[PDB]
Amino acid sequence: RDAQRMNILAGRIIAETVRSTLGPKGMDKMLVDDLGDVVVTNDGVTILREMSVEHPAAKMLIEVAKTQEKEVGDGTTTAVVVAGELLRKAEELLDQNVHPTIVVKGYQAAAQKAQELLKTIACEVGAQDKEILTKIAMTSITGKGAEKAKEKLAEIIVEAVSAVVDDEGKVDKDLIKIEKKSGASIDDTELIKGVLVDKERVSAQMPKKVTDAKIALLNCAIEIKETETDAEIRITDPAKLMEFIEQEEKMLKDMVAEIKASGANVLFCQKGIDDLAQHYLAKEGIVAARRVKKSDMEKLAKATGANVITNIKDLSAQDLGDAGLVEERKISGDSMIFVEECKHPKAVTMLIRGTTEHVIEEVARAVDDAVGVVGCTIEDGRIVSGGGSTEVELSMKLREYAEGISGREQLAVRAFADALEVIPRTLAENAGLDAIEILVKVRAAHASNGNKCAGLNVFTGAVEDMCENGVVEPLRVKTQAIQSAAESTEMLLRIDDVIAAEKLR
Repeated sequence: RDAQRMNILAGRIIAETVRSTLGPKGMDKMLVDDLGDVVVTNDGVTILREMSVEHPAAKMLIEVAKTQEKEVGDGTTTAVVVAGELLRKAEELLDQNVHPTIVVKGYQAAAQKAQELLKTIACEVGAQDKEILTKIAMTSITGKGAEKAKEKLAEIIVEAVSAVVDDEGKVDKDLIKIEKKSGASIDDTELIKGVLVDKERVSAQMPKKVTDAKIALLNCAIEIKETETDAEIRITDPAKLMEFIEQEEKMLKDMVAEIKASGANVLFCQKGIDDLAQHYLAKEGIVAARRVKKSDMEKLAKATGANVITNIKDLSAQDLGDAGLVEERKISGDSMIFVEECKHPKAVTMLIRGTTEHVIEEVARAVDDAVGVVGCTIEDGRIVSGGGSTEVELSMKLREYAEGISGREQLAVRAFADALEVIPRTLAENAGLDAIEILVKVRAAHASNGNKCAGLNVFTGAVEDMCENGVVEPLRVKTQAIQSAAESTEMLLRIDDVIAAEKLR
């Protein structure tokens, strides 16, 4: 057989698994492999990476899906769930002797037509009105499941992205670091100007507070030095045992002398430190940490101005860093080092605590997406009321435009319009209310001169004003998802040649 239907049907099976996960209180499945590791997550990207595929034509949809994950993060499920509807409606078109080429031309024309529509519906907002940045945050956090400490978590994120606003009006997501650590509860979240180092000093005799501390970036294991060649040192006489081991320690004082004379105050070693070396740095009063992974040496260098140094026998003052305060307090038992710079805080760090390891993990995945969804708005300054209301408005005006196009092309244009009403349908069944009935009332609000912010509320269950409640999203999550759906639908309608090759490289 031609096996042409097996391609369009292969993608629908993958959409049903994710269609049920779309929504605030949407359930999830668990397709664990033959290993035994059980795990559940309310995210469409976590299942695709683990879900297996049997046919080779079920991979292009996963590759394109990962593109939006590294740009906005949220909104990938809305593109794969809607694409499956175009394939289902396409089956009805093939019955009427319609070639796929005529269907592809309708999506490309309808997709581009929806671009200019979203630009006119989007309103303008300010670049500093904090009141506008508060509603956009909770709109995405409440959907993930965090009805405990949301009124305060949104204020810790909006204040962090607003402080890292460069002169060109841009925001970066790498400068914001996250650290997970179980503690008292989630309310312990607090904003910090500097960066934290989850380590404890090896001596409580260090200065409690120091102003204008010069960072000394170290990149050498503070241990006994040995020749690279195969040649050990045999000790025998009771007198020769205090030379080969003592002379090596004298080099540390000579090394610290050059570092101390340059105005140094602290130090951070990438590797561990010898047990005997911890006694001299304590009795003499020298601040220094042990084991600093590469992930930390980078942020601590560019932030404080320090540069990477390979040779320690020439650490001049120009190579040292710069900071404002270096305090190390104890909380919840363990302690942490602080490295702030009030002169020019070019980076920030937000610590998160929790009671169980599962809580700190879920909340850690939302802080990285919340800073991205709001970053695009600060740079663009345009938002559109979401809540399943943007697609409802397109299903009313696009129908009138179909009358202009004549011939056998208007069939494909209308097929794309009636396929967008599936998003609010899933939200209806998730709340336990009928869909075909409520869809008759939602259209009454958008009759003609009615408001353009009417949407369904899963909480109350009645049509209300989505603008006053706090349901709003940017304009890039919609145009990108709709554009990605049309760009991926052609991969199933244009393909046809499927020869069983061998060793194609």
